[PDB]
Amino acid sequence: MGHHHHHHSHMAKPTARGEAGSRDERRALAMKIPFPTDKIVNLPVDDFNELLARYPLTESQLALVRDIRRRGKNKVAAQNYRKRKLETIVQ
Repeated sequence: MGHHHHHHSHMAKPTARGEAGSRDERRALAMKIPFPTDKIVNLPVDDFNELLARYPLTESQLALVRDIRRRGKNKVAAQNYRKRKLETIVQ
């Protein structure tokens, strides 16, 4: 009976990338964000609000964008950090 000799062709596509390997980058491509994480941080609240409304994002995606905005901004907050002290009782 039909001992049919099967055939398969071989292909090869080169994934030419140039990334630094940042944390938020993996967040974006996983939750499928159509705009860069750095832009989310560096843009002001005005442009940021429109940036969200312009792109087809879910409530979960928007939730991520709101966090990433803060994650990158926290690096600037490290310089703009409000210094204080809680009156600690020593022995």
